[PDB]
Amino acid sequence: FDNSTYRNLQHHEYSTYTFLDLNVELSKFRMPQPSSGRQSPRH
Amino acid sequence: WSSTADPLSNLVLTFSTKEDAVAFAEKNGWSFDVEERKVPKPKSKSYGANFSWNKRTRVSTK
Repeated sequence: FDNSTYRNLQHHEYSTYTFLDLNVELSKFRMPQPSSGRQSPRH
Repeated sequence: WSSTADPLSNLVLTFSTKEDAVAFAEKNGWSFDVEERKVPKPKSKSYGANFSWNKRTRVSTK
């Protein structure tokens, strides 16, 4: 154990699409969304 | 200029009720037409309805 080293270095290799790629990856883990019963408030 | 020949073109009288006006018109011999008072009907205003979960009352802008 030691406190000398900084351990938050993975964000140095994040690209323009990292957040949305993670969202695409997370898409398969989610529960089915609720529905209001119509396609939009204008329907 | 705009010219007129009837002396009553600017005559407007004010009354508290419809019955007072009718009585005044009758005692002066004037034929009259009475139109009933128009009041706006009471309305149901709900601010929260602007953000409805499943209704069309949801607004798209503020």
